[PDB]
Amino acid sequence: APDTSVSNKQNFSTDVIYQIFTDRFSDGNPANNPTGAAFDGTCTNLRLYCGGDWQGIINKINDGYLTGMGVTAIWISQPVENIYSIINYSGVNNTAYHGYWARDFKKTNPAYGTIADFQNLIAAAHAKNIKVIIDFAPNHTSPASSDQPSFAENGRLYDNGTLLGGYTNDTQNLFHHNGGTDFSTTENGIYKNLWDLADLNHNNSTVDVYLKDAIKMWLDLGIDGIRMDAVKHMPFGWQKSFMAAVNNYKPVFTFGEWFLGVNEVSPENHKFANESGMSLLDFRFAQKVRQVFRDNTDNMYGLKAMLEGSAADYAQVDDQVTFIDNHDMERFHASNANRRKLEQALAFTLTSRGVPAIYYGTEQYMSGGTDPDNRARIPSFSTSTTAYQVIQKLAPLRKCNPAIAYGSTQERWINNDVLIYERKFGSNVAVVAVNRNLNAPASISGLVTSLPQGSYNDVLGGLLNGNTLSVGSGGAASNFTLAAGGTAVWQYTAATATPTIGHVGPMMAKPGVTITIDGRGFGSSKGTVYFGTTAVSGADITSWEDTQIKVKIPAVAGGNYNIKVANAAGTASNVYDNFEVLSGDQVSVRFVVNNATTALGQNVYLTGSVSELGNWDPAKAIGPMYNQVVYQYPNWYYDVSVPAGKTIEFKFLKKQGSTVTWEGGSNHTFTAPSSGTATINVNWQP
Ligand SMILES: OC[C@H]1O[C@H](O[C@H]2[C@H](O)[C@@H](O)[C@@H](O)O[C@@H]2CO)[C@H](O)[C@@H](O)[C@@H]1O
Ligand SMILES: OC[C@H]1O[C@H](O[C@H]2[C@H](O)[C@@H](O)[C@@H](O)O[C@@H]2CO)[C@H](O)[C@@H](O)[C@@H]1O
Ligand SMILES: OC[C@H]1O[C@H](O[C@H]2[C@H](O)[C@@H](O)[C@@H](O)O[C@@H]2CO)[C@H](O)[C@@H](O)[C@@H]1O
Ligand SMILES: [Ca+2]
Ligand SMILES: [Ca+2]
Repeated sequence: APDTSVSNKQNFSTDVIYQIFTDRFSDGNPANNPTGAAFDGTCTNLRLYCGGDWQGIINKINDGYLTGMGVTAIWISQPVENIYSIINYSGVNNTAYHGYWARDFKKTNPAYGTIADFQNLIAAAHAKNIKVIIDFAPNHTSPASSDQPSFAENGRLYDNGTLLGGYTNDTQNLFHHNGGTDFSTTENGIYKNLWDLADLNHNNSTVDVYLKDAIKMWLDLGIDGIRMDAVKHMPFGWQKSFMAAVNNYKPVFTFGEWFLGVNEVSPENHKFANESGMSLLDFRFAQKVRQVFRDNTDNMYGLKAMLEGSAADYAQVDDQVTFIDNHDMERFHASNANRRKLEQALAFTLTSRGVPAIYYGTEQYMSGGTDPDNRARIPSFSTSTTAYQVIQKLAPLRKCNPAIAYGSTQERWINNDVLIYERKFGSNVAVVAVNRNLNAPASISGLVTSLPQGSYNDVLGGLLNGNTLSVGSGGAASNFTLAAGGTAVWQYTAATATPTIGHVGPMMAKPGVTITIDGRGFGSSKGTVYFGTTAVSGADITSWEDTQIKVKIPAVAGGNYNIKVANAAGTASNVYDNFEVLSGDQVSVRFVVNNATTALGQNVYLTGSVSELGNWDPAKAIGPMYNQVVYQYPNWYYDVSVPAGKTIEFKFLKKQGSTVTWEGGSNHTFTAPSSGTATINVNWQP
């Protein structure tokens, strides 16, 4: 199959994701609606169940609403079983309508539907070329009170109907009993509870194994992707070990939520995206898009900088999921605002690098403050709006113009209010002009592009006041006036003669796993795939087409590799980097070193004998380790993903900048568990 096929569970870059709050979309089956006090069929009370379900979704798929828009993937609420208690939060009654209050990850939330409902969901979707994504929220269970066990469901956790345990009398230590986080530090928000939610302890093997098993079911259920909740609140290492579980089994595109505020740029965030095994919701993109197009607290120069920066910061920028709003922010559209802004931001998003996500109702111009005001019921399924039409015209380009899906981004023209950018991939080009100024047109002269000589009609057909463009030789455009609030898309497509890799997934796996290589110009005859200098040909290459190749990772040493491909003629492609070859299956192991005192600005790190531990390369040591919560300085700790059942030699180090100090003595040693977790505790050797 081609890269664009619905069967591509590894690449979403050519897709357009439609984010749905199940409960708030469409009540296809009233029979499964909660009753009594948990229910409000008028959906006036935004904290109760309104009745939205899977059947409703299926109906919307079948009646052309989503397909009509050009949407090719839907992202739905966490489908596992939620607690049934109604929680009164100081007068206000609250239900688990959101799906974030898990009780059993092996069962469905019956308000949404049955396993059978879910299966039909996957079927209808698939039938219409739509991929399915779910929210998965393994950080916690539900709201608990350790000394008020009668509160809610005490954060109880079941394994397919079997009671594993509760928040009160947690002798098994399923949960954390460290208090509530003040979000003050990263360590702090990982090992404490989030508000009153029962924090799962991933270091407890039961918990560990349980979630790894739970996700496999859903995987087996046919899901196309995972959206991880609160990744900034779980252990990094655990999460990676979790990723390996998915990839080593049945890989699917996974992306996590790691909130960024305005003007926030976190290096922790980049590292996680680059090394975890998953990608993230592009908060940096969102925040900036809003500042520029919505709040007007930043200009084009600001957008441009986000674009160039993020391309540098993320090893796989094309894997970040962009959006203009979601369930955690106010709805982009403000009641009294010019709709053009929302239209422009959509256009921008749809034509920019990443995996675009559309918050349900956007195309309907829904307004609404923060939770739960941004979660109202979709008021109508009209395809007549301008936003509906914009998506309709643009979404499909991601499938037909790889410049949009995989191309680089380049600023061609810029001022405070205007932004002209080029997307390029192979023989494909896309040119987008945006004029944020809703009151002033702009004189555009000097625009130079990669488009072939000729005239180009606005892909939006002038819907947002775009115009035609005239490209002379040398790709220089002749002067034109860009309308106030103007938006235009111009493009050029053509066959790519040379093999060009546009994407790879998964990005981390053990040998023997099949990965997917997307792009163009691979030709029809099997060529060769290189992993570093290692050549792979013949049988291990399970499939080869012009746009997609499927190959098994060779049994090479755990490490980071560069991928490249050669066609049957020996022509090589561009390199795709940062691919991680796991040492084998992984386990999450907690390392603890005692009495590792440091000076200010000096941190302890971990290194060792496997690629998972950086192979003795200080520049690749794990850390800095933690020293507040679970263990107190001068005792440091850290949760790490390691090859399972392997005997590993390790050492700790103190780093300051790039200056390193090694632990004295001989290597510490240990053997990783075959499964579940473990805790190694040692003393720093001077
Ligand atoms: O001429 C090529 C030139 O085009 C763009 O420069 C624009 C500039 O952004 C506008 O603000 C205005 O000054 O017109 C210039 C064209 O004369 C590119 O931004 C620039 O890098 C490139 O050299
Ligand atoms: O919270 C982690 C913190 O640990 C390290 O600082 C030590 C410092 O070296 C000691 O002299 C002592 O005063 O306690 C500190 C930990 O609270 C790192 O130096 C620091 O950058 C890091 O954040
Ligand atoms: O370079 C690989 C080498 O790294 C580590 O050796 C350290 C040693 O432990 C330190 O005390 C200090 O002398 O720096 C050496 C770095 O060359 C591992 O201990 C060793 O096994 C490994 O081969
Ligand atoms: Ca229902
Ligand atoms: Ca946590």
